[PDB]
Amino acid sequence: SVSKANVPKIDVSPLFGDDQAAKMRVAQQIDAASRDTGFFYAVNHGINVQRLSQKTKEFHMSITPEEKWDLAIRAYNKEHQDQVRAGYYLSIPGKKAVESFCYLNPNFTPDHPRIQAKTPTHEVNVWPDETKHPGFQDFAEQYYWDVFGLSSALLKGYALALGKEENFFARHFKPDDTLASVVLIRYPYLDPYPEAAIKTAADGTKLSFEWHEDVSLITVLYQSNVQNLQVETAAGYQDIEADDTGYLINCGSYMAHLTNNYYKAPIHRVKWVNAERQSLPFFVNLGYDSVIDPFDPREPNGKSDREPLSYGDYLQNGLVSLINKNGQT
Ligand SMILES: CC(C)[C@@H](NC(=O)[C@H](CS)NC(=O)CCC[C@H](N)C(=O)O)C(=O)O
Repeated sequence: SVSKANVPKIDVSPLFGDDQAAKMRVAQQIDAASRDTGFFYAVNHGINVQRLSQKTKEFHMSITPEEKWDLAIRAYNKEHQDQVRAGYYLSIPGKKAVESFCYLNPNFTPDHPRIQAKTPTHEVNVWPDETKHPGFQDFAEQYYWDVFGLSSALLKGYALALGKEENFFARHFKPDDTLASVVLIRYPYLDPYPEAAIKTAADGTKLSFEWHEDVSLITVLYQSNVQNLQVETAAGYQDIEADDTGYLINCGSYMAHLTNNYYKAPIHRVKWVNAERQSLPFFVNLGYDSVIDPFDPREPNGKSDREPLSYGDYLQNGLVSLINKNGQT
């Protein structure tokens, strides 16, 4: 009764190479998907997603309550006032099923200028004990750079799709200052499943996370093979099929801002499914002071009335707004 959403599988491998016409043909596919449901699967992306899933499971299934408190963000542990973004987001048995671990740019160290300056949205990552989680930090930091590289390539596609030179976005997506984050989300199997963790949509659908747009330029998402996402279209909410070999890509509201809503941030939600599974987004955020001039590709002269908005302000306010709207995760 629910229709399947059109979510094309785009071979993005040319975006890593030097064949300009082949890159334009990928860009066209990104344009079409961005103008249609707003989602596509990136395939032939080069990332070892089997290792990502296996190592994430080993971490989620071995971390203990003590370790979660010791890594917890300030929402769960008032001792950790500097941890707004990075750390552990705890479950609450009987009430809240989801739990997750967020980390930021590994280059944010105590001596990084933005850490020294105490600039908002920048934090030094927290990590579990190496002996208790051997290889996890190294795996996770390398994963950040692998998905960074895929995201760079995707941003070349989006730039070309919009009629720009290929580094239009990517030049502002940089290892030294990116505010991008990885979140390793566990959605557990639970029986009895906590009713407080289920929301009911206007159409009666049981949900684990309510409708929203993304706080990102783009979002680059791995999920294990359990169908759960739905996208709002003119025809109603439609099911996004799972594909645990690809990355699900969509635009966030900063892309909508920069393109005068030509590439919309698609509204989507997470159905409740009682199955153990993984949701592993990478949020492609620019640097704190990144302030690209909005444009309008619909207009012959390409100009837009929208005012420039620095990425850091956008991100800080967007993440608070999403918590207020859809709850602390
Ligand atoms: C829809 C999925 C991406 C996933 N949802 C999510 O990850 C939701 C909506 S995009 N994301 C957030 O809450 C924003 C996390 C931001 C992160 N702490 C950071 O500091 O950068 C889910 O499976 O629930």
